[PDB]
Amino acid sequence: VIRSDTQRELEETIRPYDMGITLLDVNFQAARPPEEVKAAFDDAIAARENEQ
Amino acid sequence: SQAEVLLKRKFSDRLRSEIGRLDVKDIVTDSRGRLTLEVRDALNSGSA
Repeated sequence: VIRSDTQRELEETIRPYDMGITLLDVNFQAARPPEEVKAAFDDAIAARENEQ
Repeated sequence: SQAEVLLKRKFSDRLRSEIGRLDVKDIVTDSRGRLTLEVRDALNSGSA
């Protein structure tokens, strides 16, 4: 959904400028949390392992 | 390039749906050309 809506918004935004560029494709790469909470997230993963 | 990109997008969406339908054991133990054949004949036709 994020990729589809991003592509739609990007082509709609590009259209008024009337540049020669045609939007071939937009693809999602990563949705990581910020670095300050990366420790909290991977600690949650470690706790999930630590239970077993 | 444009055709390759379109193929990537369509196949990725179809495979994501199919692999979301199944679990890890069904896609790891016994594929036997079942998920892959479904993806192939869903690409060659308008099946969804």
